[PDB]
Amino acid sequence: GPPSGKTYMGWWGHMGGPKQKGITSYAVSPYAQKPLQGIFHNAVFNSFRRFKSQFLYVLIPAGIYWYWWKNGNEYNEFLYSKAGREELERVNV
Amino acid sequence: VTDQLEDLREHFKNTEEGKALVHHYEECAERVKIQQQQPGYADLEHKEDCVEEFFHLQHYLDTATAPRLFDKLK
Amino acid sequence: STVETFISSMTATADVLAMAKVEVNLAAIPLGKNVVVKWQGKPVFIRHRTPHEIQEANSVDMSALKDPQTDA
Amino acid sequence: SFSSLYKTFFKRNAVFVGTIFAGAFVFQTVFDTAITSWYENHNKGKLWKDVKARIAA
Amino acid sequence: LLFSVGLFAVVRMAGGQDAKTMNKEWQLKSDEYLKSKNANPWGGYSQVQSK
Amino acid sequence: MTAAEHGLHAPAYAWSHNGPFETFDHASIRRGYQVYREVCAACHSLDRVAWRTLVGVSHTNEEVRNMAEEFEYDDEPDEQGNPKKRPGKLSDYIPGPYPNEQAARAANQGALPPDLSLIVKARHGGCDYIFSLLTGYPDEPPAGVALPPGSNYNPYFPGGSIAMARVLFDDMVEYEDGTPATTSQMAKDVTTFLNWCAEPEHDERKRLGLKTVIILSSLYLLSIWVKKFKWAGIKTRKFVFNPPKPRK
Amino acid sequence: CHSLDRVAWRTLVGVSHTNEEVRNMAEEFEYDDEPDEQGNPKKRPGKLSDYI
Ligand SMILES: CCCCCCCCCCCCCCCCCC(=O)O[C@@H](COC(=O)CCCCCCCCCCCCCCC)COP(=O)(O)OC[C@H](O)CO
Ligand code: HEM
Repeated sequence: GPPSGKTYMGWWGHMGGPKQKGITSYAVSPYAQKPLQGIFHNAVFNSFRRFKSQFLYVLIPAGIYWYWWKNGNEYNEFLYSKAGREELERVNV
Repeated sequence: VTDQLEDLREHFKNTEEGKALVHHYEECAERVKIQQQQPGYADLEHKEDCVEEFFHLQHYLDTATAPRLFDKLK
Repeated sequence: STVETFISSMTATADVLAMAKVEVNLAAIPLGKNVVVKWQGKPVFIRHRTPHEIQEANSVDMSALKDPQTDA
Repeated sequence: SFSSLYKTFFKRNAVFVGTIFAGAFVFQTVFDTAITSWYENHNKGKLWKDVKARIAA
Repeated sequence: LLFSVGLFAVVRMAGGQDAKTMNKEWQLKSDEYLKSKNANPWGGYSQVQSK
Repeated sequence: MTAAEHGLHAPAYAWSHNGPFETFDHASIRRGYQVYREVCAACHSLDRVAWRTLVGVSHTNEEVRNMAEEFEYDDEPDEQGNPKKRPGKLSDYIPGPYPNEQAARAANQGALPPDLSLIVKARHGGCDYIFSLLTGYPDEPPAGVALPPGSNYNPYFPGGSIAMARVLFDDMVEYEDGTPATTSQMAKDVTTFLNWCAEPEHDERKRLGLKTVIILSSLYLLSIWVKKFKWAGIKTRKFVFNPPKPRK
Repeated sequence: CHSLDRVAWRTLVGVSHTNEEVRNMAEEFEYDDEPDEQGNPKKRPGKLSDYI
């Protein structure tokens, strides 16, 4: 089996990442834990915090495009109502 | 007795007549079609009408209250 | 040659290469109604144009049309 | 409360598959029967079971 | 609270049907009869309770 | 677009067959069949469904066979090749006065009658759409609109004119009760029957759907618990960094 | 006495009969084809798409 192409990541033992020393992990079995120890605190506090964090980039474009669509809808409704015989002829020229 | 939907229409339009505000459009349609209904020239096909949007809004408003009184005896 | 033979096998056969013919009577069509008849894979309009509509058809400005085409 | 009587039942593997599948079959059968019964008794008159007596004289 | 609502539901299911009259249409007829004449206080608001 | 022919949306009525935990009120489908067959017989076709689904939900065992015996279905020719006439079967399709389609367009004084087997889903809206179309049309067109001679009006339906003969007069249905002779009852009957014909599986579909949503909800909660369980040992592991001694 | 009613008519052109006779005597057999508006059956002899 010929070796494959040169790639940064590979198989176990040769991740290719920088050699590191001084890192210590501390795991513990899921059997000796409460599997839902903090579900409520997460789903309330962390969810609200993430929503507040993302509340500065999402709603503005939605609102501006909603205003654009609504203004177009109002223009369309007003054009074909008591103005189609005098205003609609001077817009289709 | 042999009148269910029409009776509901009657009662609902009576309630509307208690605050009658759309029949001014009925009378403006009457004056439009009593004053502007005699084009003797045959090259006209765009008679203006203050009825279509009037009728649409009237039926929509009165029928918005219609889906009630489920006395549909079977 | 093989690709051409396969394509010619895939393409239209003998029976589809025959065009159908149909006749529509113009006596029963109403003046203010539209009649659409299918011909050989696609429909065909049959409308009794009013005399007023003929004038509108033949009095269309050419500058407003990208393709110059008259009614006649 | 988990005595040795219940502890012993958590060691068989070769035979546990067949009995667990049979238990699943029994559970699905009883669940289907219960759901059918509840759909039956949640709607009376509309269903076709009692229209036979309704049309009966 | 969950035990309360669950036990109430199961005991109600075990109770069984015990009302051959007073359906929705019965209440509709009664309310129409009461709120059709005799100086109705603005037609009343006697909506049917539930199933 | 322009609301004149776009069609104003009908309000969402309340039916017996619009809900999550419901069935067809097929105590009235036995009545919807009569209301359809008494008036709509020589008007439309509906020829898409068979009679094997008309037993057990609208008729029990015998009247279907009476109807089969009532009509002739143009049997196979005999050994002489001559045509004959035979009673119908219980696995045939609902017939129609027109041979196949020819007698329809000749008598309608206009267009063709659409197949009612799918009109319930053939238009936007749905169950209430046909009710609004058959109820909301007045007996007189709006002021200033002169319809073509011989055409009626309907404001709800986009188009403002149809070849429909307004055969909806009451007082001539009277099955065995006082229910008929008012437009609402027959309108509800016809719309429920048309919905059933367009979808003769509503009860079974809803039962299977209830079972499926129950089992998938249980499985979804189960997967939630197990994922939160066996990821507990990896979502809590902590790292501590001690700088190494300064010697390469 | 036997059928041979399995082939179309466009295959007999240019093999034994040229074009004139097969299409000319394509007007010697009725076929009970499409009717008129009233539905009365119309018999006109068939064309290239007609089989044997
Ligand atoms: C009024 C609606 C009622 C719906 C009832 C059915 C659904 C019940 C759901 C569980 C009860 C609600 C508990 C409160 C909300 C929990 C939300 C949450 O974040 O909790 C866990 C959510 O558990 C999941 O894994 C949820 C997977 C979400 C899948 C993608 C999002 C879809 C929408 C989810 C909500 C709606 C689900 C039902 C939609 C019909 C934690 O996330 P995680 O397990 O991925 O861990 C991440 C981290 O540790 C945070 O602590
Ligand atoms: C007996 C009562 C009738 C009922 C319940 C009924 C029902 C319907 C329905 C639902 C439609 C289509 C509506 C839609 O667009 O979704 C329709 C269309 C039509 N019906 Fe009826 N109909 C009846 C009577 C008749 C009669 C007597 C005729 C005449 C013989 C007729 C001829 C037509 C035609 C020609 C159309 C199509 C109109 C078009 O293409 O513009 N109908 N009918």
